[PDB]
Amino acid sequence: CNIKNGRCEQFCKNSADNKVVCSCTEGYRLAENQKSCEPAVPFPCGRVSVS
Amino acid sequence: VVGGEDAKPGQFPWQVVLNGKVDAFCGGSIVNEKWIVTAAHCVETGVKITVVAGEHNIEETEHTEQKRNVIRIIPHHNYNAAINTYNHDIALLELDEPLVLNSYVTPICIADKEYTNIFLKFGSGYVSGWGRVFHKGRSALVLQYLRVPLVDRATCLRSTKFTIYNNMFCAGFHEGGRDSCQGDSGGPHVTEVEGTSFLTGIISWGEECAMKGKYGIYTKVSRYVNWIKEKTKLT
Ligand SMILES: *C[C@@](*)(O)[C@H](CCCNC(N)=[NH2+])NC(=O)CNC(=O)[C@@H](N)CCC(=O)O
Ligand SMILES: [Ca+2]
Repeated sequence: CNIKNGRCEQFCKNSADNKVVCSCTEGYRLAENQKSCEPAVPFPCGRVSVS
Repeated sequence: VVGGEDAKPGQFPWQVVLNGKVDAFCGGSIVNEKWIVTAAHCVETGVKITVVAGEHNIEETEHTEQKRNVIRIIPHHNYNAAINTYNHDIALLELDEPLVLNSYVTPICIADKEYTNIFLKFGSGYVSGWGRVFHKGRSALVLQYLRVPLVDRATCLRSTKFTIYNNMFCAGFHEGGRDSCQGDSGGPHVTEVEGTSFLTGIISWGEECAMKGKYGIYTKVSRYVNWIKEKTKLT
């Protein structure tokens, strides 16, 4: 997780074999690429949607 | 907020205003549909208070406003353990009826203790509110916001005779002119992480506002995120 947060968009945790596991806050799901965080609800926390 | 700029509607959809025996006396942030986080010094008494979410201009009607009554107030249990220190300046407000989430009414994210601190240390956060736009001056009609840099602990320690606890941090500019102020307390200090904003501080106290050589003092939210999550559970 040392450099650039292990490429996790939100949270990183060091696992084993020098691998990394990403995770996301409530209202988001870990995306397919296992790094990015996708919204799982209509109005997820912390985002501007008015534009 | 002294030296900031007008927000756009929906730019800070987690921001709320508190109204009571004084209108627009403090700010807060939406934790979830039933819970607001604010400063304990805003809610010391237990007089009746109301919360307005989806607020932008406090003298006009946007038709985005949601007004709620506060039915329970939980100041942090260590607030006022020591008189006049502002240590543990954080409180939670339970609403009578759930907010309806939408583009103007959205919670702020709250990370664990570790990542909340990580985000704070990125070193640049936004503060917002309807507080005074000059020290000892008038309050804002339109929601103000300001980017403030994190200030190193030694610098902040030297800036004031008052004690800066580990539960606090300092933010602002060496040259002054830009700061949170009275009326802004309880509002958020937030850090944007790849388009997602996280709560990193609560607007708490200072010496005057925007004076050169002084900084805004904020409650360090990382130290309280476990407590926030425990008390605001929905079931
Ligand atoms: C309750 C909340 O609105 C204010 C926030 C002031 C933040 N100030 C700066 N420079 N960022 N908190 C207080 O008024 C708590 N008391 C104090 O800060 C006093 N030291 C000064 C009070 C005053 O000047 O009116
Ligand atoms: Ca309005």
